[PDB]
Amino acid sequence: IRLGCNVSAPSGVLERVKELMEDYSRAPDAKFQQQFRHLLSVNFEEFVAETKERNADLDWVNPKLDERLQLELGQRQLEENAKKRLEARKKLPTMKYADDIIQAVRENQVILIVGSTGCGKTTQVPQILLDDAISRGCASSCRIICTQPRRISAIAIAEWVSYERCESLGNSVGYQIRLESRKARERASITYCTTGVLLQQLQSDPLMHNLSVLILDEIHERSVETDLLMGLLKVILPHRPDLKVILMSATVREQDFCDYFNNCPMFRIEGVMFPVKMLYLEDVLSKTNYEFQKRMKHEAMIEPYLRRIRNSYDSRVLDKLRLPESEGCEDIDFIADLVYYICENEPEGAILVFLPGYDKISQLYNILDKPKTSKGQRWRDHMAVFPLHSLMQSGEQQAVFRRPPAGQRKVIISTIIAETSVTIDDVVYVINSGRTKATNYDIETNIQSLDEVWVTKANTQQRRGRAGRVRPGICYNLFSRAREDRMDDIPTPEILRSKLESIILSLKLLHIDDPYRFLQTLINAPNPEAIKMGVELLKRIEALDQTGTLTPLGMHLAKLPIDPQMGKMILMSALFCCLDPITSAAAALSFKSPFYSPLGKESRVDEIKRRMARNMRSDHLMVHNTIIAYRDSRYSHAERDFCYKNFLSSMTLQQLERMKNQFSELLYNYKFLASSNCKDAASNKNSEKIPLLRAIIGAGLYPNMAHLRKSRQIKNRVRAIHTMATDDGRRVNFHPSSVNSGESGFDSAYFVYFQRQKSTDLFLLDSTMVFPMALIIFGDGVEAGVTQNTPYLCVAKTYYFKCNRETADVVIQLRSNLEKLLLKKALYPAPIEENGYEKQLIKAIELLLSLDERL
DNA sequence: GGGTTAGGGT
Repeated sequence: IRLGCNVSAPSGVLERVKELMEDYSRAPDAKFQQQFRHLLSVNFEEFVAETKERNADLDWVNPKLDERLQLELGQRQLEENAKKRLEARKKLPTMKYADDIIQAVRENQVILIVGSTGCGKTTQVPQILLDDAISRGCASSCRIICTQPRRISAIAIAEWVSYERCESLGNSVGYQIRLESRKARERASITYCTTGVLLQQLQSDPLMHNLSVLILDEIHERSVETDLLMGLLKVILPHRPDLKVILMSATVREQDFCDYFNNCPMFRIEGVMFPVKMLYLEDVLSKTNYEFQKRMKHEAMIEPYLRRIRNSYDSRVLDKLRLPESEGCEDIDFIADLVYYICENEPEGAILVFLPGYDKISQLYNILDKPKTSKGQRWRDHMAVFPLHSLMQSGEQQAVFRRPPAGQRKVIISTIIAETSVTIDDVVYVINSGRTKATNYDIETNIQSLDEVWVTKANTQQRRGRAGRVRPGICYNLFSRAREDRMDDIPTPEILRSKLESIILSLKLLHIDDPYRFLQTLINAPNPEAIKMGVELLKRIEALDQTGTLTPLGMHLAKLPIDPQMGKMILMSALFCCLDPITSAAAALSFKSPFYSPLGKESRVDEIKRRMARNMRSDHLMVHNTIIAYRDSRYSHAERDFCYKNFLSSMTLQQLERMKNQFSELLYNYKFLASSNCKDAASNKNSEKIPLLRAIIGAGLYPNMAHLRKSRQIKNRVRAIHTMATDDGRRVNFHPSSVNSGESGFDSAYFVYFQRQKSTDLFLLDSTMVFPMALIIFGDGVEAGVTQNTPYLCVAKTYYFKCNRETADVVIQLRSNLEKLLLKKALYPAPIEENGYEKQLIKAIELLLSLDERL
């Protein structure tokens, strides 16, 4: 056991804290409390009964409206902007199965529609069921909800279906996503929403009385939310005999969903796609005859294969398969050659290249742009080459989606983003390197890693389809068919890779109180040891009690659309009057960063971030300064150039702002704020006290701490070697994308972080420098004692600091009062009065935290 | 000295 810096406090400060805690201690309307005990009192049977009576709107119908809509629909299908829009609908494969679908839904509570790209299931099935109900004089009883995994899908599909009915958005079809909705009319309507929206709406409607039909789309993708929702459907559907659910899926392990709903009827609907034929590594080498020159366990795989194709391909080609380097994207000059080849033969169309990530995308972009081969300089000005990556701007721009300039061929170098999320139309050739990146959690070592892995069979199929939108194409797979038989069917369903604290907490608000029993019923049960880690984290931040029952704090946390830790940090910012910068920190962690990472500008992005960090040594405060600067450029009508100069996505920035206000409105509705504006002066009297902000941030990211021990100033220009290790002892560093990477001379040696992850070493993706006293006040594992002959005060029983007894005894009594205050604020929420008993304890905490302000 | 990809009423 070692000993850290002294945290004893001056006597005058100690005496004023004592006065203020004694003032706090001589203090003597909660609908929320009654709500909370009421949730805890009812068993599941009473829960259902109460929700049936509470959500009763669809027990009511409008016969004069039924009749009106039935009439105008009959009329509008004799007019000629419809009845042309109807011919082109009847060209879709799904419309041929219309009448069977109507009847199959009528006879079964659950059906499944399976169909490939082009089958129109997503646009047609909701219209089929709606127009049917309208024509039968049942309009007002019909409310259809169709889920989508991605926000952009929910918008575009809704817009298209609305056009297909000669309506503007918001009449019979609408959409709802986070913080943005063009809502449909109440009844006889179709609404497209992202799955999360429907999950959150269960809090009020836990058995789905406010919709008549639920369509789940894209379930084959096995997102957490669709996997969650089907599990909840097994609980909901026994009490909802009238509800109709339509599962919808691509042709990837379609049988599992069918099996899971015990055997329900399954439609298979043909697609509309132009033929894309697959080549593999043997076939590409035969047309290109590139030559490679500048464990195995490889040839164990490839040699048995090599010989049953002995007489089908040339002798020199099957030599190059022997090289482990031929498969994947290890040799970028090979893929470069295959792009050069497609430009020559193989008439005109765009080339879509799927590479694993940013680093390797950059290597091929430079080869394509500044080539050292003679053949490539021939092609350089006759390609228009776009990279494609979530962190790069090209996606949010018009060009990559449009056809190239005359005499130019378009080449797109992309990550998996172009498989389903981003879609380009004039692709005819796909180069599928077969390599992608993935995050895996090793439950035993608490190490998240980012590893390069092979794609699955399903992925490769999806990439093939991206060539067959406009005309027939070709898909070049840079691996042998011996590899494809090594590949998995699907990616690992993401429920198995995820932290579970959020779901377990959310389940309690649906009166699913046993997360082990319920989660075991999903299509793939998560590891029960990952459930225990979830419950444990929730017990530690005090959202669940020791027995595992919900606490008043946890119910609030469950009602915030954000992870429970950052929820708690957002909440703390309300009681401690630093609302604006903390919700910026929260929003940027829950969402992504507003900074692009354009190619070749890695050096300059680092300067921009350091400059916006304002030497405050926190990746989180750095985002808030960015938001403060962004608002100012809107006040100066200089937004575009501010965004240009500093590589900022105005789109993510504006969404971060909408998230900040959502948090404000919720905390305001929950009686924690006097004002719903996250910039209100009253909610922000403390927002420039930097030591205070590190304390509230630490209260959120705790217990994820690191301690730094080393220096360097020799001698290149500006870099330093760190010796740093997390609370568990493992040696870490700041990720190069962090503003603290390579920095020197820190006012404190301790940091908190949101994500640790190993790619080339164990990195902290984001950090904020914290001070020990702040950790001690908001953390746990705090005891005072004597170890060498020295009095100490510790945190997490891991970091021990010299501390005299007078300071320790006061800090310990202070933490006691802090816990008492948090416990009441959760049960009996109210804003903290500016001149009350509760403010005196707050002033006690600010007083101790300010002792660390930089002189 | 490095960034696979999606998401959260009123």
